[PDB]
Amino acid sequence: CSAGQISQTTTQEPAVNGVNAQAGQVSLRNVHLRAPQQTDYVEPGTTVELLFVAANDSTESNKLKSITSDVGEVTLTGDSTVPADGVLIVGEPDGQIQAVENAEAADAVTAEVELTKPITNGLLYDFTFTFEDGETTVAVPISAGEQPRRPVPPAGPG
Amino acid sequence: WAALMFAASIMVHLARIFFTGAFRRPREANWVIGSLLLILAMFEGFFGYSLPDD
Amino acid sequence: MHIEARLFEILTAFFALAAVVYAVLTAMFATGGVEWAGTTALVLTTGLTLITGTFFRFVARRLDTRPEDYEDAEISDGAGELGFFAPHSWWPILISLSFSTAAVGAALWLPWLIAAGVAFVITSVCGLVFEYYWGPEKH
Amino acid sequence: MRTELAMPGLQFLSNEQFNQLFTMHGTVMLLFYATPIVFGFANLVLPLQIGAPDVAFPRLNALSFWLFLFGALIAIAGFITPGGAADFGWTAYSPLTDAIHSP
Amino acid sequence: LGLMGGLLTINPIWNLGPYKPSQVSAGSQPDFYMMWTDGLIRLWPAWEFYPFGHTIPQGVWVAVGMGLVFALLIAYPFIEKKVTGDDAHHNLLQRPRDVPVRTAIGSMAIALYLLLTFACMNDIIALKFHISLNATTWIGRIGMVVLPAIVYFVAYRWAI
Amino acid sequence: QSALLRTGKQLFETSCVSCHGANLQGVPDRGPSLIGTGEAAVYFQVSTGRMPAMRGEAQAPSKPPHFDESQIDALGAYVQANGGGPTVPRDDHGAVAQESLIGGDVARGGDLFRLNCASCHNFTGKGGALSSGKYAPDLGDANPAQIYTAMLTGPQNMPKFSDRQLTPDEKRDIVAYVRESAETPSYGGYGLGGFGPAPEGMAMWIIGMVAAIGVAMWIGSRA
Amino acid sequence: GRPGESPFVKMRPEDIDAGGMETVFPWRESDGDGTTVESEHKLTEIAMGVRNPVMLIRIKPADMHRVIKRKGQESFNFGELFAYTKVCSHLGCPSSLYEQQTYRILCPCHQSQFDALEFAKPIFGPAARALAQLPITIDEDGYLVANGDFVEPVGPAFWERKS
Amino acid sequence: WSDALALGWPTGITPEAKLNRELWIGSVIASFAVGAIVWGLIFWTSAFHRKKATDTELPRQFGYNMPLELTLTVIPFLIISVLFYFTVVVQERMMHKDPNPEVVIDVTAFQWNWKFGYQKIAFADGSFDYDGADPERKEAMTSRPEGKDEHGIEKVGPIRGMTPEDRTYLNFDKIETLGTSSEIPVLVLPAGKRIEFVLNSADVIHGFWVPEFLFKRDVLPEPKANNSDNVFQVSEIQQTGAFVGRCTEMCGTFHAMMNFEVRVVEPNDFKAYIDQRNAGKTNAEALAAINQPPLAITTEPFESRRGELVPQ
Amino acid sequence: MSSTQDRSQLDPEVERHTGVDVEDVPSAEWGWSHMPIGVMHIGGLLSAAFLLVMMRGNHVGHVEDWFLIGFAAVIVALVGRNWWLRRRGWIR
Ligand SMILES: CCCCCCCCCCCCCCCC(=O)O[C@H](COC(=O)CCCCCCC[C@@H](C)CCCCCCCCC)COP(=O)(O)O[C@H]1[C@H](O)[C@H](O)[C@H](O)[C@@H](O)[C@@H]1O
Ligand SMILES: CCCCCCCCCCCCCCCC(=O)O[C@H](COC(=O)CCCCCCC[C@@H](C)CCCCCCCCC)COP(=O)(O)O[C@H]1[C@H](O)[C@H](O)[C@H](O)[C@@H](O)[C@@H]1O
Ligand SMILES: CCCCCCCC/C=C\CCCCCCCC(=O)OC[C@H](COP(=O)(O)OCCN)OC(=O)CCCCCCCCCCCCCCC
Ligand code: HEC
Ligand code: HEM
Ligand SMILES: CCCCCCCCCCCCCCCC(=O)OC[C@H](C)OC(=O)CCCCCCCC[C@@H](C)CCCCCCCC
Ligand SMILES: *C(=O)CCCCCCCCCCCCCCC
Ligand code: FES
Ligand SMILES: [Cu+2]
Ligand SMILES: [Cu+2]
Repeated sequence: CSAGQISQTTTQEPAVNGVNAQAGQVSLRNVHLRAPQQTDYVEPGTTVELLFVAANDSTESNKLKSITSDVGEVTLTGDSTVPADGVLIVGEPDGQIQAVENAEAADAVTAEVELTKPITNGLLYDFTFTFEDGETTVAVPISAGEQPRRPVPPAGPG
Repeated sequence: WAALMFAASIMVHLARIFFTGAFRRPREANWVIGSLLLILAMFEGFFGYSLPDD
Repeated sequence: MHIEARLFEILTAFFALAAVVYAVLTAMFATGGVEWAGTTALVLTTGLTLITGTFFRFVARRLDTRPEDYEDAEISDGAGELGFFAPHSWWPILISLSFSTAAVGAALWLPWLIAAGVAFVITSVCGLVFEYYWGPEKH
Repeated sequence: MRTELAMPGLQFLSNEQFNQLFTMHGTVMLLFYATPIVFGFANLVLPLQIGAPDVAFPRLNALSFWLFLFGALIAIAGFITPGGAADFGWTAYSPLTDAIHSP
Repeated sequence: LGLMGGLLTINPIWNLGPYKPSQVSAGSQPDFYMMWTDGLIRLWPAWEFYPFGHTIPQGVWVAVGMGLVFALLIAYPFIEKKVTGDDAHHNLLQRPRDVPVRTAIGSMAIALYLLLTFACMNDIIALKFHISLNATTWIGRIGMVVLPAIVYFVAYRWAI
Repeated sequence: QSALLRTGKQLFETSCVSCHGANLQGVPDRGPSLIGTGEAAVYFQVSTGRMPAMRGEAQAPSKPPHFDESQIDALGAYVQANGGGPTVPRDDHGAVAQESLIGGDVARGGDLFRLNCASCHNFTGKGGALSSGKYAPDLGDANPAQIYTAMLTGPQNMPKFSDRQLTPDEKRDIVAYVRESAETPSYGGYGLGGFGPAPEGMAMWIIGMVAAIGVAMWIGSRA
Repeated sequence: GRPGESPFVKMRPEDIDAGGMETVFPWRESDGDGTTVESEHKLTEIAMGVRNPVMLIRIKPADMHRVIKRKGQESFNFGELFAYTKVCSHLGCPSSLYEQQTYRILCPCHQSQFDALEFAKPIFGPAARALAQLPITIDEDGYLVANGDFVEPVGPAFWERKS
Repeated sequence: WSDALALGWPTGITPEAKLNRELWIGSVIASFAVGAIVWGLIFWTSAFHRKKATDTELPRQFGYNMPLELTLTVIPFLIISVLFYFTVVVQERMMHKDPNPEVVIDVTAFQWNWKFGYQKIAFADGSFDYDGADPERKEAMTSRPEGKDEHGIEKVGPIRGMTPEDRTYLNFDKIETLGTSSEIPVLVLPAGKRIEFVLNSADVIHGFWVPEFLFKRDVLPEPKANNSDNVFQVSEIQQTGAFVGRCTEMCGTFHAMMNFEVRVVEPNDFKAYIDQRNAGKTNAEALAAINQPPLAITTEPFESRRGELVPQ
Repeated sequence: MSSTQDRSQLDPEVERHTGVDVEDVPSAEWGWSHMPIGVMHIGGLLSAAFLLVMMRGNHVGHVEDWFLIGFAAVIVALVGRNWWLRRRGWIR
C-alpha cells in the first residue's frame, strides 16, 4: 500500500533548480536567477537575468503579468501577454534551443534585475510575481544553469 | 567456504544433539563446551572475514 | 467402457463440427479472414477429446464388459483385490512448495530461484515416484 | 471497493488501490474460491457417490490441493509488495498487461 | 568444499573496495552465522535510555540479547534438568517426536534464528523480492514474537 | 529542429498530457512539471521506459521503452525547447554517445562510485533497497548514455549530480567503472548475484550442506 | 576520486543543485594537495577520520518551507544547504543513502532513516538520535566553509554523552 | 412507463440508439414474462409443503416426462430464435458503413484522456470543404544497414519490418481537441448529420461509450492489424446539447478519469466553431465564441488529488 | 517381515503421575511432554504487551502501529479464549 492516496512518486517536485509557485491562476515553473557570480556575492549594480515559465491553467485570460517586481527592480524587456492556455518563457535557460531561425517580438519577455543588494548562490530571495489575478511571493533561488566548475586555485601544502 | 560449512555443520550438529537429547545427565559438560565451541567459531569467522581490511 | 468412450466420441463430433464451421465462417464473412486463434483452439480441443475417446474406445474393445459397465451386476461380482492406492504421503506438499518456488522465481525474474525451484521440483517428484519403491536400506 | 463507491469522492482508496481490489476480488473469488471448491466438493463426495474407496490418484489430488493453496497465496502476495497486486482486471487484457503497462 | 571453492565465488574483496569510513554499500551483512546478531540489531526498536547526564544506546540491547542467547544455550541441559526433574544417566537418545516440549522449544528457537537471519538480509530480500524495506523490518519485528509462538504450537502438535 | 519539435509535441500530447499537463506544467499530484528537466532527463527516463508510467507507487519501475531512439530524441527536444535544461551527450555524428562516455580511468571511477554510487546501489552496481518500497536498481542493463544521464538528472529519490558536482570527466570515469563492473566475469566461480554474505550463506546451506547431509545419510544407517 | 594527488578540492555552493548530495571533508589550507610527503598524510588522516565525512544536501527551494530546525541549529544551514554528519547516530555506519523528494537519509547497515527536512531526526530504524548538523557558510570567494563545530558529539552515542 | 421499464436506459439521441432501445424494451418484456412465469412456478411448488395430513405415503415419484420435456425444450428454442432474428435485424444497423459520411471524427484515445481530430467534413447539403492532415504520420522502420553484428543481419524490424513503437496507425488532423487532465475534452458535432468515428488508441486497449448513443466500441491500439472494425457511424443526432461520455474498458489507474463530452450543436454553430478553430483558438474559446458553455457541463474535471484524505 | 521388534528400557526420573497422560501425549513417559498452561498464557500476554510497546518508537508511520495492535489483539483474544475455556472446563 505504497500506492495509496499518499504515494512517493506522485508527490515529487521536478528535479530542477528553479522553484515552483502554483499560487494564483498562472503557475510559475522553474523560476530561478541566472546570476553568474565570480566571488562570494553578486555585487549590486550588476544585471542578472530572471528565468521562469508562466503556464496558464484556465482558458477563461490571465495574460497580464503586470509588474512581477521585488527588491531589485525587476524589469521585463520585450514584455508580452503570452499566457493563454500556454507558456510564457521569459528567458533562455542554459540549453534552451531557439526552435526557429526567426523570433517573435524580439526577445521573449526577458526579465532582468539590477540587484541593489548582494546575492550569493545557495540563498533564497523573495520575488513577488503579481498578475492581474493576484500576487505571490516565490522565494526564487540562484541557479548555475550549465556552467562547469570554475577552476579553484591549486593548494600549496603548509 | 570451509568456514561457512564449519558454522553450518556446527549448527546442524547442535540441532541433532538438542533434539535427540544427547546432553542430559552425561554429556551435559560436553554440550557446554560444544556451545563454547560454537560461540568461538562464530567469532572466529567474524574475525576471519574481517581480517582482509575491506 | 462403451459409454465412457461414446461420451468423448460425441464431444469429438461436436467440437469437430464447431471447428469446421468456425473456420469456414471466419475464412469468409470475417473482417480479416480466418481468426487463427479460435480455429486452432477448436481444432485442438477436438484433438483432445478425439485422443481421449480413441483411447477409451480401444480399451472398450480390449476389455470384456466390466461389472461396473454391466447392469444387474452384483457387488460380489466386483468384489476382489482392488489395486494399490497410495496411503499417507507428505511428498505432494513438497512438490507443491518446489513448484511454487519455481513460480515465484519466474514471476520475480530471478534465474537463481528458478534454477533452485526446478531442482527442488526434480527432487520432490523423484521422492514421490520412488516413495513406494525405495527398497530397504542395505547398510 | 463497496465502501469507496458509497460516496462519489475517493474517501480512502486510491485509483490503483481500487483497481487492485477488483482484480484480486475477481480472481480470488473465481480462481481461488469457485474453481478450487468444485474439486473440494468432488473430493468430498464423488468417490462416495460412485461407491469407490478413493480417487484414482490420491497422492495426486493431495498435490492438487497444495498447488491450489500455494498457487493462490503467491497471487495474493502481490498485495504485500509496495506496488500492490495486479492493476489489470481479472480478465487481464493484453496491452494493459505487458511490461510497459502495469510493470 | 573444493568443488564449491572452485565453482562458487565467495567474498570478492577486489569488488569490495578498500575500507574507507566515508564509503559504504547497501548490502552490509555479516556471514550467515553472525547474520542473526545483525538481524537483532536491525529489528530491535530503537529503545534508548538517558540516565542522569548519560546515554544508554540501542547497542546495549543487542549486546544483552546476545549474552542471554549464549547463556541460555550453554545452560540449557541444566535448565532442562531443573525443569523436568530428570537426572537419570541417559545413554539412549529419544526421537524428537517423543519429546514434544523440547522439540517444540527447539523449533521455536530455530524459527527465531531464521527470522533474525532473514531480517539481516531484509535489504536484499526487499530489493529482489519486491517488498518495502519498512515492511520487511516490521515483519521481522512482529514475527520475532509471533513466529516463534506459531512455530512452537505447530511443532508441539506435529510431534504429538 | 522544427519537425523534431513538432514530432515531440505530437508524442507528448498523446502520451503524457494526462499527468504532465499540456504546456509541460505538472498535473498536481499526478506528475511533476517538466520545465527545466531538459533533454537528458527525457532521454534517460523514456529510454529506460519508466515514463510511460501506469501507476503512482513508491517508485516508477523500469520497463521496455515505448519509443524508439528517434521518438526519444523528438520528445527530448520538445521538452528542452519548452523548459530548457541539461542535454544528453552526443558523439561526432549526432547520435547519443555510448563509447565516448567510457572514461579512461577506472580506479578513479570506482573510487567515485564507492563514495557516491555504492552508497545505495552496491559495491559493483547490483541493486539496493530504500526506505518505503523504493530501491536502487541494478546498473547492468544501463548503457553509458543512460548512466551518464541518470547522474545528470536525479531520476527519483536519487541525488542530482550536476556537471559542477561531478565534472563530465568524473561522470565518464564512473560510467566506465559501471560498465566494467557489469561486463566483468566473476573470478573464482559463479558470483551468486553480487551480494556476498546472503547469497553465499544460502548457497552454503543449500549446495554444500545438502550435499554433506545426503552423503552422511548414504554412508550411515537410518535408525 | 583522483588517485592520491589533490584528493580534496575546495567547494562552492553553486556546485550542488537542488536535490543534490555531496560528501565533503574538513580540508584546511595547510592540508594542501597530496603532492608532498607532509601532505598526503594530513589528507589520509582527513579521509580516514571516522567522524570527518559529512553530507551536504541542497534542499529544494520548493520544499524549504517544510524544514524544521533544532535548538541551537536554526542558523546552521546556509540558505538551502544543510550539512549533516554521514556517520549514523546508531553504531556509526555512514548514512550515505539519500532520498530526494522524500528527504530521507538512509543508513545501509541497519536501515535507519533520518528526516533531512526536519533536523535529521530518525523517523525509522534503530537510530534514536538525530544526526549532528554542521554549521556552514561561505567565506570570501564563495567557497563553502564550516561556520563552527558540531554542537554535540557526532559519532554513535556512548555512556558519557548528553551533558 | 417506458422509461421505468427500460431499466435505466437513456432515451437514445440517434436513430440507431432509438432502434436499439426498442429492441431492449422488447427483450426486457420477454425476459420479464419468462421470469414471471418461472417465479410463479417456483412459488406455486412452494405450496406443495409436506402437509401433516400426508400419511406414510410418498409422492407420485414420477420423473421422466418426455412430452413435457419436448414442449419445454422446443418453446425456449422458438423464443430465442425470435430474439435472434430481432437481434440480427437490429445489429444490421450497427454500422451501415455509409460511404458518404457528413463529418468524420478521428477519435484517438490515449493513456487517460481523449483527442478528436475532425479528419474530414463534407455536408450533404453542400459545405465544409475541409480535410485532415496527411503529414505528422512518421513511421519507425528500424531498417538500419547493420545492427550490433558486423554484417549479414541487416535487420529490418521485429514485426512487418517495423518496431512495436511505430504509431503509424494513429492518424492526425489539423484541428485537435486534446483533453487535458484539468480540462475535459468536448467533441462538438453538428446536429442532424451523419457522424463517423474512426477509433484508435495510442497506448492501451480501452473503450469509448456515449451512454446517450446506446452504443460503445473498444478503441484498440492497432485495430486494422488486430482484425477490428474500429470505425463506426451514427446516422444522425437529433437532440442538441451536451452528453457525457465514458471510457468503458480497463485503461490503467486513471480509467475513471477519461470522461469526455459530445456537444451536439446546430449545423450553423458547427460552421462557426470549425471556422473559429481553423482560426487560432482553443476548444473553449470556440465554444464561447459560438455562445455555448466552454467547459464540459455534464462532467467536471476530476480532482487530480489522489483522494480526500491526502494532505493536499 | 524383515523387521525385528524393539525392546527398550530407558532410565526414568516429576514422575509424570501429574500433568500430561499417555491418552493425551502417547510418549509422555519417553520425554518432556507437558508445558504448564500458565507459562504459555503469560508468554502470550507478554508477547502482546511487547507488540503494543513497540508502538512507542521513532517511526512516523501509523500502519505499523495498527498492525501491532491487531496482532496483540488476536494474541490476547487467543489467550483469553484458552483461559476462559479451561476455567469452565473446556466448554463453548
Ligand atoms: C552445485 C554446484 C554448482 C554451483 C553453480 C556454479 C555455476 C557456474 C556457472 C559458470 C561459471 C561462472 C559464470 C560467471 C558469470 C556469472 O556471474 O553468471 C551470470 C549469471 O547470473 C545469473 O543471473 C544467474 C543465472 C542462473 C544460473 C545459476 C543459478 C545457480 C544458483 C541457484 C546457485 C546457488 C544456490 C541458491 C539456492 C536458492 C534457493 C534458496 C531457497 C551470467 O552473466 P549475467 O547474467 O549477464 O550477470 C549479470 C551481469 O552481467 C550484470 O551486469 C549484473 O548487473 C547482474 O545482473 C548479473 O546477474
Ligand atoms: C520469516 C517471515 C515470516 C514472518 C512471520 C511473522 C508474520 C507476521 C508478519 C507481520 C506483518 C507486518 C506488516 C506491516 C509492516 C509495516 O508496518 O510496514 C507497512 C507495510 O505494509 C505491508 O505491506 C504489510 C505486509 C505484511 C505481509 C506479511 C507477509 C508475511 C510473509 C513474509 C510470510 C512468508 C514467509 C516465507 C518463509 C520462508 C521460509 C524460509 C525457509 C507500511 O510500510 P510503508 O511501505 O512505508 O507504507 C507507507 C504508507 O503507510 C503511507 O501511508 C504512504 O504514504 C507510503 O509512504 C507507504 O510507503
Ligand atoms: C481488517 C482491517 C481493515 C482495515 C482496512 C483499511 C484500509 C485503508 C488503508 C489505506 C488506504 C490508502 C491511504 C494511504 C494513507 C493513509 C491514510 C491516512 O492518511 O489516515 C490518517 C492517518 C495517517 O496520516 P498520514 O497522512 O498518512 O501521515 C502519517 C505520517 N505522515 O492515520 C489514521 O489515523 C487512520 C489510519 C489509516 C490506515 C491504517 C491501516 C493499517 C492496518 C490496520 C490493522 C491491521 C490488523 C492486523 C491483524 C493481525
Ligand atoms: C503518472 C504517469 C506518468 C506518465 C504516463 C508520464 N510521466 Fe513523466 N513523471 C511522472 C512521475 C510520477 C515523475 C516523477 C517520479 C518519477 O519519475 O518516477 C515524472 C517525471 C518525469 C521526468 C523526470 C523529471 C525530473 O525532474 O527528473 C521526465 C523527463 C518525464 N517525467 C517525462 C515524461 C515523458 C516524456 C512522458 C511521455 C513519454 C512521461 N513523462 C509520461 C509521471 C508520469
Ligand atoms: C577455526 C575456524 C576458522 C574459521 C571459522 C575461519 C574463518 C575465516 C574466514 C571466513 C576468512 C575469510 C577468508 C576470505 O575472506 O577470503 C578467514 C581468513 C583467514 N584465515 Fe581463518 N578461519 C579459521 C581458522 C583459521 C586458522 C587455523 C588459520 C591459520 C592457520 C586461519 C588463517 C586465516 C588467514 C591468514 C586469513 C586471511 C585470508 C584473507 O584475508 O583472504 N584461519 N578465516
Ligand atoms: C495471528 C496469526 C494468524 C493471523 C490472524 C488473523 C490475521 C488477520 C489479518 C488482517 C489484516 C488486515 C489488514 C488491514 C489493512 C490496513 O488497514 O493497512 C493497509 C496497508 C497499507 O496495506 C498493505 O500494505 C497490505 C494490506 C493487505 C495485506 C496482504 C497480505 C497478503 C498475505 C500474503 C503475502 C500471503 C502470506 C501467507 C500467509 C499464510 C496464512 C494464511 C492464512
Ligand atoms: C500496497 O502495498 C498494497 C495495496 C492493497 C490495499 C488493499 C488490500 C485489500 C485487503 C487484502 C487482504 C489480504 C489477506 C487478509 C488475510 C486475513
Ligand atoms: S549503523 Fe546506521 S542504523 Fe545502525
Ligand atoms: Cu476507460
Ligand atoms: Cu485508455
